[PDB]
Amino acid sequence: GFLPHFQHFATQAIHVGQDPEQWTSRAVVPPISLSTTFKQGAPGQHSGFEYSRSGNPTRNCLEKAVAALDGAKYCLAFASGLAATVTITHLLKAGDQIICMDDVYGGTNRYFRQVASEFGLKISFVDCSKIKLLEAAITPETKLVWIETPTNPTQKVIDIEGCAHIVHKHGDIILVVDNTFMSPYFQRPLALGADISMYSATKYMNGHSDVVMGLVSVNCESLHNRLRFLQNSLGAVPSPIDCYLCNRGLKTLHVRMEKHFKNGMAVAQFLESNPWVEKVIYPGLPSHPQHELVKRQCTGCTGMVTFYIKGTLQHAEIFLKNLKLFTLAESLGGFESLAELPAIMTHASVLKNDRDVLGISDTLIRLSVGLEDEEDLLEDLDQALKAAHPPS
Amino acid sequence: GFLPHFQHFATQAIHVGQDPEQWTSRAVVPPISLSTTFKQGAPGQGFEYSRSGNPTRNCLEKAVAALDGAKYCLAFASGLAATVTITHLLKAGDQIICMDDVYGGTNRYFRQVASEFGLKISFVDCSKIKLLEAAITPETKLVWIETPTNPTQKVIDIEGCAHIVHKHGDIILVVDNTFMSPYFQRPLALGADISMYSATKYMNGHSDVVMGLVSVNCESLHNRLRFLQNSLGAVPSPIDCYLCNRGLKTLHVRMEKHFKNGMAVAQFLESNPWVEKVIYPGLPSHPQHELVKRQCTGCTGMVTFYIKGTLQHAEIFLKNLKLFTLAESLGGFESLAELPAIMTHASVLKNDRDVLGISDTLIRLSVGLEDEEDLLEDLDQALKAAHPPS
Amino acid sequence: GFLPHFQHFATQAIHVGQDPEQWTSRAVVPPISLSTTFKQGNPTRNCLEKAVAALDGAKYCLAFASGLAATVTITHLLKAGDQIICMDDVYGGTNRYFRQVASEFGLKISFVDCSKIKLLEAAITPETKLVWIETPTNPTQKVIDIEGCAHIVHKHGDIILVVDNTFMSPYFQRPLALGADISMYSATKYMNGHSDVVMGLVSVNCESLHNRLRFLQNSLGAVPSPIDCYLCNRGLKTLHVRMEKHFKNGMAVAQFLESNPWVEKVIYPGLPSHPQHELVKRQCTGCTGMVTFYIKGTLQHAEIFLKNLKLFTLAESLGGFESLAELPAIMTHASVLKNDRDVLGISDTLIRLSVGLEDEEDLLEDLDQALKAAHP
Amino acid sequence: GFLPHFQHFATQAIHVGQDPEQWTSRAVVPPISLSTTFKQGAPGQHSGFEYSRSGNPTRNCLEKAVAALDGAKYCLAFASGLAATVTITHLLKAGDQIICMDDVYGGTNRYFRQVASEFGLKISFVDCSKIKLLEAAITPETKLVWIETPTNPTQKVIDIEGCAHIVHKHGDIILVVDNTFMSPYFQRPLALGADISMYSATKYMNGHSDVVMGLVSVNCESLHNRLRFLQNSLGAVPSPIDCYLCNRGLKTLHVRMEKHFKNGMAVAQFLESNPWVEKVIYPGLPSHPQHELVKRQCTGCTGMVTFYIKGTLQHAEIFLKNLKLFTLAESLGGFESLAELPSDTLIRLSVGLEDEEDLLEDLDQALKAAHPP
Ligand SMILES: *Cc1c(COP(=O)(O)O)cnc(C)c1O
Ligand SMILES: *Cc1c(COP(=O)(O)O)cnc(C)c1O
Ligand SMILES: *Cc1c(COP(=O)(O)O)cnc(C)c1O
Ligand SMILES: *C(=C)C[C@H](N)C(=O)O
Ligand SMILES: *C(=C)C[C@H](N)C(=O)O
Ligand SMILES: *C(=C)C[C@H](N)C(=O)O
Repeated sequence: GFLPHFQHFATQAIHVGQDPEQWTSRAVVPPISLSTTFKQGAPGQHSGFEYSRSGNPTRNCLEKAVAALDGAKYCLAFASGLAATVTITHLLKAGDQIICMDDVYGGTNRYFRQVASEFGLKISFVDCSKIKLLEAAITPETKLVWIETPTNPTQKVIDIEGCAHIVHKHGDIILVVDNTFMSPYFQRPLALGADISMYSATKYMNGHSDVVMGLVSVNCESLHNRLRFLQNSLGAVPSPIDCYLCNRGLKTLHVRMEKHFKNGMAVAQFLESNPWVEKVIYPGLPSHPQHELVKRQCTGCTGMVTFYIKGTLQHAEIFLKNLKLFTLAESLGGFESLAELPAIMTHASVLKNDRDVLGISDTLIRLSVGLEDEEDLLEDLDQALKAAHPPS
Repeated sequence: GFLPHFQHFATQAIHVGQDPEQWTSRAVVPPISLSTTFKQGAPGQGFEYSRSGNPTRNCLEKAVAALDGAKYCLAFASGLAATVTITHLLKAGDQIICMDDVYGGTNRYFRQVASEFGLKISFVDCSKIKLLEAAITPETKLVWIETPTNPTQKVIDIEGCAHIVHKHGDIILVVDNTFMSPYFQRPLALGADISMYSATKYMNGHSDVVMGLVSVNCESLHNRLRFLQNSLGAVPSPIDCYLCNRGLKTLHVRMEKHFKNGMAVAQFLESNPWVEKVIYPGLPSHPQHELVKRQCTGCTGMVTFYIKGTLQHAEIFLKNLKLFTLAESLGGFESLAELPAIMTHASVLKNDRDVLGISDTLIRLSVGLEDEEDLLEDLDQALKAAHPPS
Repeated sequence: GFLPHFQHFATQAIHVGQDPEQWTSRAVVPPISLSTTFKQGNPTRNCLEKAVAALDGAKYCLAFASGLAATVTITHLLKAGDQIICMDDVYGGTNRYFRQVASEFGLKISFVDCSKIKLLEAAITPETKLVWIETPTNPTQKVIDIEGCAHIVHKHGDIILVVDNTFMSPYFQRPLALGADISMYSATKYMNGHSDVVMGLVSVNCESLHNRLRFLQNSLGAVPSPIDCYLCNRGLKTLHVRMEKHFKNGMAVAQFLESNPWVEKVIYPGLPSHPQHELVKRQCTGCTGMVTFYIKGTLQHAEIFLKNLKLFTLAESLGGFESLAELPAIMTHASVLKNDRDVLGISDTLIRLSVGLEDEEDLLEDLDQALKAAHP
Repeated sequence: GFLPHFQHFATQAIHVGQDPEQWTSRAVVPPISLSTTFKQGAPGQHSGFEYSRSGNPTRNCLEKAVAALDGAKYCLAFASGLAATVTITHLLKAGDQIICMDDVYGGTNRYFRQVASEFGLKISFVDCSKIKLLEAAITPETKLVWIETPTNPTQKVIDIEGCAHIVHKHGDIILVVDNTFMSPYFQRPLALGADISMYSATKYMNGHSDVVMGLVSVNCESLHNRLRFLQNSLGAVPSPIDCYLCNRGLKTLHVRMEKHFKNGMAVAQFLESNPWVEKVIYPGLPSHPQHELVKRQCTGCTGMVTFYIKGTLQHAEIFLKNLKLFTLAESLGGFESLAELPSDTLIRLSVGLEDEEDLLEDLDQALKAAHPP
């Protein structure tokens, strides 16, 4: 009942940007070019690479590949997801307004609220999961709308096409979708009318818990030109070696994400039928309030499962303490299963009062279900919940 | 008669941040930790997320700080990213004074980008201390200088400039020390608040890492910078951190050889009849040569000159080089030549270039670590091929 | 109908040798330790060896600079005068090493078709100390009864049975579980699976055999880079999901080729047409991406077929994410003597495919149009 | 009065193998090519890379550079110095003899004695500091003579050309020189008549204590072809990443080695003036018994300094225990200063690139702890 899978995604993940004819060696895998600079035939040269920060072989290959995966004309790679966000925010100018989804990655909240806001930029956090609130929030000064769907960590789901229609109805406003949770395998914001599909590649895109990186895919020519200028001019660029590592991780994205889905659904179903679990938030469950919308705008679901443990903070901590396969740690989207308590870990950067309004309570637990054997994951959760045994 | 060499520099380059006691393995060289995340004993709890901090970067930062005589250092994805991050110390309404001759990208960022977010930018010849004094306003919060400047190699008295900037109030003085390295110049010892590097150049020195570095002593300033390193996320790969830290361990021996080769080149060019003017701080003809000896322990591989004739002669010279490579960047083991007006400084407005003296006959060399006579031979034959009007 | 999948494989691939407690940082991925000197082998290699050992069901594993270096090191377990029996169809480089190098150092090399157990039983001599098999064989994909061969080789004497498990991976076949003494890989293929690491791996249970190998790992110094160990160990964490996709795509490719009237014969362990198909299901949990076929016609048709592929790439090697095609007689097995090739069936029209992880429909389309170009 | 320094050595270190025209990108530094395989135009054609183990861009650039630094036609890179040695030994066949120097690297000794000897190869250890001993050990079965100079820890110096003439006069005999501890900046065995100049790159060649690698430089065409066949066939090959790192390390070999020499001489001289040092062995001191051979055979000396402390083993131990800058370890030839106690009073130093005065102070300080006033 989900959107059919995107045609040629695996083939393109494996081949786009990776053409052996690019290289004098005819290497089937692109070389890692670390060189900072490149020999020119003559000064002032509308041709070839000039300086690594501006462009380089290995990054350019990754970017072509990711663009294809997004269904985009262009992609730009960055030192981090947060650096991608900063770079996108520099598309604006003093006097402009930014609307940000109310529930986002704690670092996104922090950057807008505490940093961007000091540079002539007005920041409004709006629950864009209610389309009419986004509509009522847009002002003549609105230039950027920043959404996550599903949101990190409460996994509210936003109608991308509906928001796109609203945002584009009047004025000249950029709609960004931070697609970190879904990956382009399961969701294509550009197809749904977003102007930018952004990633923390640190999570699923790379998927190997060993690269910090951001990615920004785009179709519109002037917007690309503006972004490319800032990639070079702000210089928040990724190592070519990280570009290689990410591009390598991309070649298994399809097979990893299918297994994140299988395992994530299994975990989500298990927790929902568990008497020590108050509530489960998983887009793949009929219980999710936007489950049908998910099926309309996605081809599947990820390994991110949010739930509320019964009881108190104590029970949440005893549960986490008793995990023997899941690891207590920040981040998500890697091969290993992770568990965290956002209110005190990843979203400690979000003001407590906002946490409270958003439902990021002492008992909200976020899981990043990895690629381990399903039976081992379920047994780990089962024993850890029994160790906590909150009132049922 | 330069400043004596900084004590323990080589010892510290090799040892600071590299204690084997840090690792279960007792490795003499720090491992490259690529892990994005780290296990916690309880929620909130050591390392927690690579961007915020990680073993390999933290090791490099300690080493660089030692080399600057600094308490603290922060590493960034590029020299430009360092510059952007420092600029985020400010807020709408603040003014930035920038040295009039800087790396084209610095000019581009300030002029075209930072100016759009409520920051006022003034480009001022800070090599003339009275122009700076006149330029300071109550809104001035950042003074950004290079010395020597890229590419015309104007030299600024850092201590004099610091004294001026700090006389009235809360103004940050940055010295972009990319060209000299902390081996030859220590801006923090001379009263700068920040010593910044494009580590892409000499710090790494192996033409294979893009990175920036920022050293600081002030607690408050460090904390503000640290916040922005995490919050803006323009952070370097841990593997690039390892490569740069490895490059640092030959910085002393590379820099001495850059100085030797650079001086030989500068002297060759100045007595060559096809050369109009040479700009090298190590030569007595440099207008600030005496200042340079007072604030530096030596000179670098960067040599700027003006060829006689026109752009056509500059182009013939460049095209005839056989050892020197026509390329952007600087500070590596290999010798590079370029024409800033058309290449690295095409991002500087033409009227600004003309005002600064970045003409179509200005050539910049980055003299590398090849054999001196081979480098002088290459230049000699290329100038002969150009043979401009003498 | 296959052997049930090995329990905990995915969990072990991701976690064994990866305990964060090993590091002062509590890193969830092991650091790359390059240091050659230590204040008074290496962590990254040890983590990899532990993981691979677990995946094989083995007590130990030793990593090498390449599959050939693994093979050379194993051969140094012997001494002048010992005899090696080698499967008659093997990787060209294995053939070359035994026939051209090892033979020159007082070792006797006999090539025998161990797919016929009776022939192995007959070839054994009191001087036989090493039996070296591949299953399925590279490139003709003959299948050897590993347990049957083990019972035979271990009936008398002291003979090491090596299974080069490169083609299958331990996800699909565990030679140590079936009685082999050594499960060996060119990790360069499926184990790493990303076409960017050259490495050998040797999994072993027996204590004195391990000590003997460990000594040779040390003494001959054919050891892998710690960074390559990290890359391989990283590759390992998707082995389960890669191999399952290789199986689905490889089976679709095989079935497509066998139903194609321009194809003379398909050799794929997962097809019922394969002579050892039932044996494969008894000793394996599934099949890989390796598909061998004979094109109808001559060398010319094979060459036109290969020229016309637009997704499969013409190249040596196998086991990677990308689909590859080759003509073994001219490429990877040019190192096998012509006469040996002809006896083995490695003819002018034997094509070997390493089916990768691309979309199934894209791969079948490529094969279809290319066969059509050769046989209009 | 050493051999004059080799012309264009720094230029060649930086540029040979590193031509930007090799790459479509025109990168000034060679890319690290990890690809195991390469697209072919047609089966079995006579061009390009086909398989990484057989040859690859990054390794090939390294071999080019090292060959030039040795003054050699060819170079072959291996996974380790030991893998180089094993590969070299596979040039022979059952029945041949190897003559090896007595004071060889333990790894070399161990391989020949414990492994090679079991595969039909006769190994004979001989004192090659006495040229007539070497002479009289040669037999019709002799195919390889393996020397190393200076020796460690005692720094005996072997006359390379002397050995070469003796060996070559007797026929089809391969003379190998392990040049690990000199580098070709200071010693060119092929220029002095050796057939093979061989390295553990792990020490000075790379010099950054982060690469295990072997290198083998050769001029003779058939010898090369034989070695190349075995590089592919035995497969003890280096990672392309390690090749990159070694090639990067080599770009500073000249400036590193001059500093090792400078600190090394200073340390050697300090120890030689010190009344609590019984004896110093350093080829750069007039006191070295082969000091004149060294100046005829070499352009300079390294950071390797061996000395005997006055007293007993206890004094040596107190010395080692009190070092605060020198690090106690079992390795060598990197940028940091190391000390080892491998007689009872014999200490081996690998003097690194730290500040000379810090290094002298550390030694002085430690000697005073062993022999208080
Ligand atoms: C990880 C995270 C980010 C931040 O990206 P970094 O790579 O950590 O800078 C942004 N959005 C989401 C949804 C995230 O999970
Ligand atoms: C190179 C350069 C910069 C910019 O550094 P990047 O690493 O290229 O971003 C800044 N200042 C000077 C003097 C430079 O030469
Ligand atoms: C690739 C191959 C080898 C040789 O391995 P290398 O890593 O290339 O030295 C050995 N056995 C089989 C089955 C192979 O396919
Ligand atoms: C980001 C992934 C979480 C982290 N703790 C931060 O604050 O940046
Ligand atoms: C920086 C090294 C110069 C460059 N071409 C740029 O524009 O950033
Ligand atoms: C090995 C994968 C094939 C190669 N051509 C060789 O002969 O080693």
